[PDB]
Amino acid sequence: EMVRKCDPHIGLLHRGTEKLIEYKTYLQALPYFDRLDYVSMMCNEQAYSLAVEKLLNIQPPPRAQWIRVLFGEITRLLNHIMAVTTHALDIGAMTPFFWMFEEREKMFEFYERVSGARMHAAYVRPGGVHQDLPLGLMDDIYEFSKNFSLRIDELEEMLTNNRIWRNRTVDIGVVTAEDALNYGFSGVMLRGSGIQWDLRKTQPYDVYDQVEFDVPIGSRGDCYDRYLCRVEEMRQSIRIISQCLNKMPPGEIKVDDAKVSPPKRAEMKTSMESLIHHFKLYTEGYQVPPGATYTAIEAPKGEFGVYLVSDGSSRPYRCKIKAPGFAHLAGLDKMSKGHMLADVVAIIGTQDIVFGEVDR
Amino acid sequence: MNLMITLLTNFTLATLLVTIAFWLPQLNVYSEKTSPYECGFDPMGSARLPFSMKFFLVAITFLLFDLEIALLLPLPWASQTTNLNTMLTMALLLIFLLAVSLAYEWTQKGLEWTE
Amino acid sequence: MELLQVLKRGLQQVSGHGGLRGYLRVLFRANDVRVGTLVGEDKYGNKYYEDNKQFFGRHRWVIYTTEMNGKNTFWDVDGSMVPPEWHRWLHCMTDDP
Amino acid sequence: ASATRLIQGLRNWASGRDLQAKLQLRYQEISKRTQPPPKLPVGPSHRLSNNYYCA
Amino acid sequence: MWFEVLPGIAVMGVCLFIPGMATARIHRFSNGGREKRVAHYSYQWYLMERDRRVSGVNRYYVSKGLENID
Amino acid sequence: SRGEYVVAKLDDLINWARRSSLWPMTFGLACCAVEMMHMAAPRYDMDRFGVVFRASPRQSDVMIVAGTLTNKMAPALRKVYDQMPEPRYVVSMGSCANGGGYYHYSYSVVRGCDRIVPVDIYVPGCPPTAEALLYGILQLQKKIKREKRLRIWYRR
Amino acid sequence: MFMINVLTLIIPILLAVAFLTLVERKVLGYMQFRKGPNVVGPYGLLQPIADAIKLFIKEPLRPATSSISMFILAPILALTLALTMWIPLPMPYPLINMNLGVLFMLAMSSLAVYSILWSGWASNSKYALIGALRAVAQTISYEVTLAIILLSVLLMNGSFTLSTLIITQEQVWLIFPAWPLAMMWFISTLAETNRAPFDLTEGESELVSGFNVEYAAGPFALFFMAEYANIIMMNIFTTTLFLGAFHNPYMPELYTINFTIKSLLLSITFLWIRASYPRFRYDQLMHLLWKNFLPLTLALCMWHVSLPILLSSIPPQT
Amino acid sequence: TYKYVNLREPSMDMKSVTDRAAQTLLWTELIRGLGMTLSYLFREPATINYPFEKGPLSPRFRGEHALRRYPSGEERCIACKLCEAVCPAQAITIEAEPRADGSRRTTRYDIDMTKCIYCGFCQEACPVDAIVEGPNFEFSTETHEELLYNKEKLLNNGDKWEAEIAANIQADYLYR
Amino acid sequence: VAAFLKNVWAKEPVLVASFAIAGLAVILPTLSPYTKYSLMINRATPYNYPVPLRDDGNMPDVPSHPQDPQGPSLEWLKRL
Ligand SMILES: CCCCCCCCCCCCCCCCCC(=O)OC[C@H](COP(=O)([O-])OCC[N+](C)(C)C)OC(=O)CCCCCCCCCCCCCCCCC
Ligand SMILES: CCCCCCCCCCCCCCCCCC(=O)OC[C@H](COP(=O)(O)OCCN)OC(=O)CCCCCCCCCCCCCCCCC
Ligand SMILES: CCCCCCCCCCCCCCCCCC(=O)OC[C@H](COP(=O)(O)OCCN)OC(=O)CCCCCCCCCCCCCCCCC
Ligand SMILES: CCCCCCCCCCCCCCCCCC(=O)OC[C@H](COP(=O)(O)OCCN)OC(=O)CCCCCCCCCCCCCCCCC
Ligand code: SF4
Ligand code: SF4
Ligand code: SF4
Repeated sequence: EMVRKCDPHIGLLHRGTEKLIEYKTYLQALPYFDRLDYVSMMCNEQAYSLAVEKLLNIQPPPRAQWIRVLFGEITRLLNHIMAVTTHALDIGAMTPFFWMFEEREKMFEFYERVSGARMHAAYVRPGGVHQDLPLGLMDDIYEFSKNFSLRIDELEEMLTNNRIWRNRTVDIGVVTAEDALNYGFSGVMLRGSGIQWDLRKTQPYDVYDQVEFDVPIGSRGDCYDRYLCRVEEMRQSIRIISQCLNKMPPGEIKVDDAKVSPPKRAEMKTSMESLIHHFKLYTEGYQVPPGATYTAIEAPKGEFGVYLVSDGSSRPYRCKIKAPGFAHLAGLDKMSKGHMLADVVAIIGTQDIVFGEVDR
Repeated sequence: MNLMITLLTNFTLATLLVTIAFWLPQLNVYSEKTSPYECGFDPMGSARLPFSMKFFLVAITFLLFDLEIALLLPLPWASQTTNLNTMLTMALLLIFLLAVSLAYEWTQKGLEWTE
Repeated sequence: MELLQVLKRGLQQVSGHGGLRGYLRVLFRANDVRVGTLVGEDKYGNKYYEDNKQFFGRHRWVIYTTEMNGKNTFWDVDGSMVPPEWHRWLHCMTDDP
Repeated sequence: ASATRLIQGLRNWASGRDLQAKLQLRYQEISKRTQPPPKLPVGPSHRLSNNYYCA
Repeated sequence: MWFEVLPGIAVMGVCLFIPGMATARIHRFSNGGREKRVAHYSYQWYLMERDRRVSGVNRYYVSKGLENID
Repeated sequence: SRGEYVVAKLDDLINWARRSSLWPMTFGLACCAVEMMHMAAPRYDMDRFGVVFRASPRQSDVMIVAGTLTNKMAPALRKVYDQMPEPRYVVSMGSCANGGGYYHYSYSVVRGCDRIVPVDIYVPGCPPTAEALLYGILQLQKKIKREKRLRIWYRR
Repeated sequence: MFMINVLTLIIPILLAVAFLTLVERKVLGYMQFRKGPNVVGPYGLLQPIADAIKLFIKEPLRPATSSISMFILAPILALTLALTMWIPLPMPYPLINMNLGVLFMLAMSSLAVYSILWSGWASNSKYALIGALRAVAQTISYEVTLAIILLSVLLMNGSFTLSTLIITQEQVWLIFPAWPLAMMWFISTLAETNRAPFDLTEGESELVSGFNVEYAAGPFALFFMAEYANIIMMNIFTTTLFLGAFHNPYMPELYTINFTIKSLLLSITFLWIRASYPRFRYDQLMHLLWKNFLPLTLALCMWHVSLPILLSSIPPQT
Repeated sequence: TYKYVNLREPSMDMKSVTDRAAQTLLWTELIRGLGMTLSYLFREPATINYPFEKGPLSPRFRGEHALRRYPSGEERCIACKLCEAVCPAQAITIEAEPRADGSRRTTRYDIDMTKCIYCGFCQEACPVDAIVEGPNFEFSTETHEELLYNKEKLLNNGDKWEAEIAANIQADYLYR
Repeated sequence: VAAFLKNVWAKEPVLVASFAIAGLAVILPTLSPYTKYSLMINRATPYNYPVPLRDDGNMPDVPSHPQDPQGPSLEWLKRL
């Protein structure tokens, strides 16, 4: 059972996403990103939206930026509930799985109230978001966030002080910092190894430079420090959600260029320029200026990047998708040197892998 | 006699719950359902290859501590003797010899696993 | 003691469904025993109930009819049997029946 | 919320926290399902003057 | 709520109350309204076989007191 | 007659035993595995319907193809299906498992698992809600309830 | 009429297994904030009947590569040894009153490993062989303390007799003088029976199902009910060892109800430990029962040898 | 702006060493975990009794498709093909002609519900609110081609669910 | 020895408890006044038959009835 070589054969979920993106418009290419990291939907929406807005030389309104950050942190709670609970399921503690999926069910209800679909929203669009917040949604986000701290506390009561959990995570999957950078690890896979790096602090985007949060740093590069980093990222996500609920601005939710954002249906059905723009946006799409960009955000797995190449038309010429899980699953070969089959499962757990974005 | 009747009954309705499990349902056997299971794909080689034991010194030492509980077992009976200092001395000497064996296997890193 | 109050609440849920026979009816058809404010009934027999003391998800339910469009739905109840005017209220799309 | 005070006290003792202040089951305190009609504000370019697209 | 597990446990409790109680009754039926004679030791078996011999009906649980002697 | 009543009650017995003890196998593929996990979550709770995970295909009843079936895992899906005892059932979850889905015109997507396995219930959605997947499971139970195995056997 | 006594032993302890599946799923449900089975019967009371009928009408699936004689002979031996470890258990009077019933329990604990062992070997698959040798790696760890703990708890009894273990505890529970032996025995019975955190043979996330990954329904039911028969038997054995009740010789039903509710509390404790902990890596299992429980067990064995000599409390063998 | 998870050196006085040794020998945190599991045992579980109770939804919800009609009987689809031009799966197939009274209406309006990704671009691209994605989601089929809706099935879904779709659009349309 | 004792109680408390229980089990039966009563109770338990002796005439301590004043007595067992 001492593992000598791991060969992860992938491509079992390779569907050729980024060739299908080449033949559809930008708005038609947006719901592919919900289905890459299928526990981090609006984070991939936000990464593709920042890529297209970077190529379009436009920016969202302030309210749409704060909505993007609020639902990106709700998305971060979703992804780290998925990470921690499936990691404890794979080690054997199948109970906080069921404890935390009720909270994850309520955040899926937040998605259903804000966009209409529980998982794949197609909501964070290039130009801001699609539709404004319904009334009383922020009050229920507050009622959720006021009580989610005790849920993290009882998860941490079950697993953090537990000696069976420390026996499965502490000497397991140690990653040195230079081999973390030289393998292209990102996010918690760096931060468990003690590397001071986070893309919401170093390369700040929409209003993350206006919120206040702390970046949890590990010390030993193992599964236990990455576990504690994920739990503390849930804590600091609740912190950012409180700061976004308190500091939400009024205003619009799309960019007020109607050659990018679609006009409102109350003024599409009255104005002639707005009807022409509605027509030509939902049929042709907005022309993006030509050129390439690499837009990388801090998805809850790590650096999620879109290398987007536009050729002047209303369709992408090329859309390369950098996922964190691809380089992390490449590093699985080193991380499983000198462990066993009951530890390779925990290393697959501590590398939070979702194989849609690994496989495209 | 009653013990053999009980064992025969338990074996009988163990093998009566097997012959009503094979002969009752409807079978559709074909040469892919009876294949070996290796998580969707084919097994790379047979399972009759040498599956190497890393816990082998502990596996031998199980046989040398399993004799100890063939020696240490009449202690509920040996306490009923009329030579009690000698019985106590030999009893604690045997548990002490087991402990010295376990301590020697501790310090020579034998309870640790290979590789 | 509040344990005898729990037994009284059990007995009045037994007496609330129209006796022990109706209690067994709603038990074996619903796997659920609690009484509720009978909000409405459609043109088929679906009885729509409220209980705002229950938590958000148990607070609105339907006890389906036994005969809808010529099918014996006494045991074969279906989630799609709800007509669309009650499908807002049951799925909590509105506060108004 | 209908848990009797003996079970409520045993449950608070077993968890070690005060659980009724932070219940993970939702009740009357959450938003109404039927909301009043809104009035969404218009953007900065909803103007009738000094609003050329070229600028 | 939680007390719905209390029926099934009870049924399991019934299924654990049936065997032992039954053999208690069985040990009082085929042994004359008393406990089963425990012969852990061969002296106890010699007394039990002596009871089987002195009963006259080849059953150890048939007792003969002072009414048997003159 | 008498024997028609006997085989009718035996059909009702075995259809009850097979619809109220469906053991799905742990088989997800894509985003729909998240909503299948939410159909196992404490709100919807598959386990109250007799619906409990069994990890091996030998010890499972229904194969919920939940996600996108690519060309690389089509024989893995088929050998997993083949290594299920009979009666085995298939529930198709999501648009990619139904008919190719959002990746329909792809070079490496099996356009529906009905090309590979025989499919009983099609559950539509991208993803379908866990309430809709539980609806599909209850419709599978209704399909098992009206099976006529021993009635057809007594009439053949 | 003794055949009636054997049948009234072995049929209710199959129905106790059957309704233990319902108790297991509902207690595991409510401890996981969900519900258990409550749809099939009135609050789930008919779910085990459907789970039992379904497995004996599903296709049996003898594999190709299997050694079919051992493949069928292993669940037969599994269910046989599941049934025959109930016969010395005093309830307050056992079915078969043995002078050496404790060693009978220990020897049939040792022989029950060959069920899992020959089942994992005979079903010629790879996960089955991994689970079959993790059964060895678990058994050589628990058997090397299961004898000494059970030896030291009988040094206050006087013999290997299970019936005398009720007379022994007439004044005090035997968990009061030997609570380290009790809290170590309980973990050794966890590891004995492949219950979590010591699953490790039917390890659902390391392996697929481990030793019975090839056993389809019908032959699979006789490992499921064997495992649950072993946990009910083993909690009854732990109740007789450490939590023995009041025996009225004229009213055996008082003792029977008392140790019934105590053994139910211990089985609920098994299900409640299963619903709370992660699972060991099976070297950390072996570095537990050898490096933590065995030295302390030898120390407590020295203590419980020398202590009845110390206090003139040597128990009688009669 | 950053914090160190797991950088606490344990205290080395006899009090805390004895506390950690009693934690090792008497299993404090294991009883803590059992206490938290027992604390969830005595709670009201969150299991709604489906199919008698339904999970909460919003009027934005995206389920089964439906073609609406004006409040005159005339159907709203005027064959403009924005919904199939914006459709990211190309599930919509439209063919039209002028009908007998000269109106621009469709002859073929197909939505493949096994290609459809339920993202609601067709209801937000439709300039007359003709195609909408309604509130039904329990429309599972036993057969694959029953999820290949033509115009007649979409019009029947509209005439079936219009009494609910009109109220969802009435509650929602100010956000659009 | 004391700083090492706190160090090994901080590192391996199971081993300190093991050596402590083993050391008490070795030394403490040599420190008990009750250990004499252990062997006295063991040699005072009549498993076999107390085979009588032929009265040649000179045995004043060997009794003639089991209720005689002379002989081994077990009143120390009743009092303790
Ligand atoms: C039978 C009824 C129930 C009985 C009670 C048990 C109920 C509670 C069960 C809780 C769930 C447990 C699930 C399995 C957990 C498995 C992990 C585990 O706990 O491993 C064991 C753990 C292992 O600890 P560990 O895993 O930290 O190992 C440390 C290893 N190093 C240091 C190398 C890192 O603890 C033990 O081994 C303790 C064994 C029992 C100790 C008993 C001591 C008694 C007192 C002795 C004397 C002390 C004073 C000195 C002398 C004084 C004289 C005056
Ligand atoms: C000549 C005469 C004899 C002929 C041969 C027949 C022998 C007897 C066979 C068993 C009895 C036959 C009837 C079986 C059930 C038929 C009725 C039925 O299916 O009713 C439906 C109803 C459940 O409805 P459902 O749709 O599940 O409810 C949804 C919740 N709203 O169902 C219910 O509410 C209850 C269903 C009960 C099912 C039967 C009870 C379990 C089986 C017990 C006997 C067999 C097993 C014995 C022990 C074996 C070892 C464990
Ligand atoms: C040591 C103790 C061991 C105990 C083991 C058993 C524990 C649980 C006991 C049962 C608990 C109650 C179960 C009730 C199930 C539902 C019964 C029912 O109503 O079934 C309805 C079904 C269909 O009826 P139908 O007429 O079609 O209805 C249409 C109406 N318009 O009709 C049918 O399905 C037909 C009738 C079937 C009735 C089956 C009832 C359960 C039988 C279980 C077997 C054990 C019996 C007792 C054994 C111990 C005592 C001797
Ligand atoms: C007098 C009666 C008979 C005594 C002898 C018999 C005891 C029977 C009980 C069972 C013992 C079996 C196992 C013994 C192994 C001892 C050796 C050992 O483990 O040394 C290593 C250990 C440090 O562990 P480490 O190096 O980390 O191990 C690798 C894994 N981590 O190093 C240590 O932990 C230090 C070990 C030596 C010092 C122990 C001091 C304990 C003192 C307690 C009070 C005095 C008790 C009287 C006994 C004398 C103790 C010196
Ligand atoms: S049908 Fe769609 S949402 Fe569902 S798993 Fe497939 S890609 Fe993901
Ligand atoms: S919801 Fe999306 S995929 Fe479905 S028909 Fe409308 S635009 Fe096409
Ligand atoms: S449904 Fe709407 S968008 Fe589509 S062709 Fe008809 S009118 Fe145009």
